[PDB]
Amino acid sequence: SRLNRESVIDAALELLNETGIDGLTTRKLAQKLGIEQPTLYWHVKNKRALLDALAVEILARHHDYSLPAAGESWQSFLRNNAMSFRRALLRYRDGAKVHLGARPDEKQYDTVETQLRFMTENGFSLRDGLYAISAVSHFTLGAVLEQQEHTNLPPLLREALQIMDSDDGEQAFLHGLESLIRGFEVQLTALLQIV
Amino acid sequence: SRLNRESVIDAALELLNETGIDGLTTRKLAQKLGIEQPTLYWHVKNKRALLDALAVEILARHHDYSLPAAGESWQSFLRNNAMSFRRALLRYRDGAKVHLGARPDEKQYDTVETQLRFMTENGFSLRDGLYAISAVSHFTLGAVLEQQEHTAALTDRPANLPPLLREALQIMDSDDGEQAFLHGLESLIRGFEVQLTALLQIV
Ligand SMILES: Cc1c2c(c(O)c3c(O)cccc13)C(=O)[C@]1(O)C(=O)C(C(N)=O)=C(O)[C@@H](N(C)C)[C@@H]1C2
Ligand SMILES: Cc1c2c(c(O)c3c(O)cccc13)C(=O)[C@]1(O)C(=O)C(C(N)=O)=C(O)[C@@H](N(C)C)[C@@H]1C2
Ligand SMILES: [Cl-]
Ligand SMILES: [Cl-]
Ligand SMILES: [Cl-]
Ligand SMILES: [Cl-]
Ligand SMILES: [Cl-]
Ligand SMILES: [Cl-]
Ligand SMILES: [Cl-]
Ligand SMILES: [Cl-]
Ligand SMILES: [Cl-]
Ligand SMILES: [Cl-]
Ligand SMILES: [Cl-]
Ligand SMILES: [Mg+2]
Ligand SMILES: [Mg+2]
Repeated sequence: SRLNRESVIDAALELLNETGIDGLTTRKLAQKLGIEQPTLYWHVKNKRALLDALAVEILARHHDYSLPAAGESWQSFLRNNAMSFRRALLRYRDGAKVHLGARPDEKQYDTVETQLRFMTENGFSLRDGLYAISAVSHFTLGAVLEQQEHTNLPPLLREALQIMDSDDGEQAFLHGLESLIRGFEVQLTALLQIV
Repeated sequence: SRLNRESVIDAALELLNETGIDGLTTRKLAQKLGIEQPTLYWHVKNKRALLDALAVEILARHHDYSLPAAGESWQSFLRNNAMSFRRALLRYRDGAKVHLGARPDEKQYDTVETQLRFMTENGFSLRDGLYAISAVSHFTLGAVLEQQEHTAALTDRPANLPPLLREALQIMDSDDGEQAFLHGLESLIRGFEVQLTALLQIV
């Protein structure tokens, strides 16, 4: 079939959903595309290059709250950004593991720069804005990964696992997300006061 | 060599450090131990069973702050517990990935039950106590996984930059992620406290 970048990514994402990250291979990608491996090699040099690209394209296609709305608070931005990031990570099997494989791509520079600058324009030092942003990202990746890799008992644990199965993990995520945001606000608002 | 449980695990952890999780195999374990594959199979059925066991043993051996001290605040417990969990996950190559491959095994049940009961004995409902312990777990595992997968990716290929990102990467690379971790940990804890203290008040 067609092997422009867009069609290769389409096929890879389809395969990802079928196999998972570990079972995804360039050999199986070649098969899905109806092509010989050396043909695929001209387009995709190895699994790592493939995964680097998927990490970028999954956000490009499906993470629609990368940027704050005009006039939006930093609190509401981190919240909306985290929900959107989570949704994008959940969209494909082992999506969180696909993301972890890499740091911001050149295609993502402008976006992540704007995110960092936005936090600084709302009172954070670059360092404290970064720590906020990284905490949200790491909490969210953790919440998603635990979901994805889960794809006699004592009483509380029993009922915990009962609770922690009630939904897909969204409840514990949203609650933790609020705790995180409020903790950041307490820090920022204290200035030089002992807090 | 010796193939009691403790010895198989010792050799597997040693191998994990050598190869990382993707590169660890039962074939390579057999070689390390000086035995044939069907011999190893009697002891260890497959890679998954092996990893299950590693995930448990890594915590058993190296996660020293599983339980609160007598009289300890819930805040201080979560702090000390997270620091310990992080250290244990960082101790072996791809440790967080090894951990993620499972939920509490029987041998852990009682530790985690004691953790949940302790939160409830300090004013949390089971639900809110669990959300707290979970958020700590998720934040910590995410932070370690990013650090470890970043290490792995670098040995496959090298890593222009806008100024804040540059500065942010220089800041992130200045240690192993510990500063960012400890700062985010305090934010999370204080957020839990604010929520707990509110009771039924709008907050
Ligand atoms: C600022 C930053 C970010 C990310 C990141 O990995 C990163 C890093 O690895 C080193 C230094 C800085 C950053 C994100 O992954 C990302 O997920 C992302 O790419 C991203 C994006 N592309 O829109 C985000 O939404 C951000 N958000 C989850 C807080 C976060 C931003
Ligand atoms: C409560 C709980 C925990 C964990 C966990 O995986 C889990 C789950 O998968 C479902 C429901 C509840 C839990 C932990 O992994 C663990 O890391 C853990 O086993 C653990 C331990 N065994 O000591 C911890 O220290 C805990 N801490 C990091 C918050 C956390 C506790
Ligand atoms: Cl083509
Ligand atoms: Cl294209
Ligand atoms: Cl595309
Ligand atoms: Cl491959
Ligand atoms: Cl707003
Ligand atoms: Cl939606
Ligand atoms: Cl023996
Ligand atoms: Cl033994
Ligand atoms: Cl042992
Ligand atoms: Cl194997
Ligand atoms: Cl204390
Ligand atoms: Mg990232
Ligand atoms: Mg766990």
